[PDB]
Formats: sequence, structure tokens, C-alpha cells
Amino acid sequence: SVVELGKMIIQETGKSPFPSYTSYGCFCGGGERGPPLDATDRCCLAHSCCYDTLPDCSPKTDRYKYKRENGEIICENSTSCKKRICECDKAVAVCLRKNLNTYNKKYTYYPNFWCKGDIEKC
Repeated sequence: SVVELGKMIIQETGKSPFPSYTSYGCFCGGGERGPPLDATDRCCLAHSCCYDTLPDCSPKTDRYKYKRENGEIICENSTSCKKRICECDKAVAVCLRKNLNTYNKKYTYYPNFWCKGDIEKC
């Protein structure tokens, strides 16, 4: 859920989802219209695409457990939805970290109605 996702994001990037990523570019916090503004925005695109393969779940409200062994995020659940959502969050947390050097503060609050390209799908 939002709790664990934020925990991962904070641990990987040093930034809090709000307000650093909740409205970033065209895809962070939600969005289907692109193109992505940069690598960070693409991480979010991938994250929503991930959540989209979880129709039987509630990604933002279903809690889950995870630990960190040898520095890596390890999703501890076997329970279907919990394990899947966790893998989706781990992926975005690490992606944002990998692309942290291009994070642009001018994109933090990018208007969503300024995103008028095609639907990226994934």
C-alpha cells in the first residue's frame, strides 16, 4: 500500500512521495497520456503499467511485508496480491533511484493537462 511504497521510495531516493513524486511529469501519481518527460517519469509509467496487471487487487490500500537483506528489497509475502504489489513497488523505488541524477524540480508539479501525446500503454 501507499505506506510501504513510500517507505521504499524514501529508503532508495531520500525523497518522500509527497510532494517529490505524487504529481511528477505526466505519469507519476497517475496518468496515461505522454510522452514521459524523462527517465523518472518513465519509472512511474512502468509503475502504473505494473499496477494495471493487478485488477484483482487494491495496490494503494493492500498492505504487505518486506525486508532488506544485503541491501536488496525482499518481498516476504506468498499471498498473491501482497507479493505482486510489493514487486511493483520495489521496481519503481529502485528505478527512481537509478534515475535520480536527472530528477528535475521543474517537473515536480507538471500540469497533467499539458500531457497531450499518445497513450504509452507501457
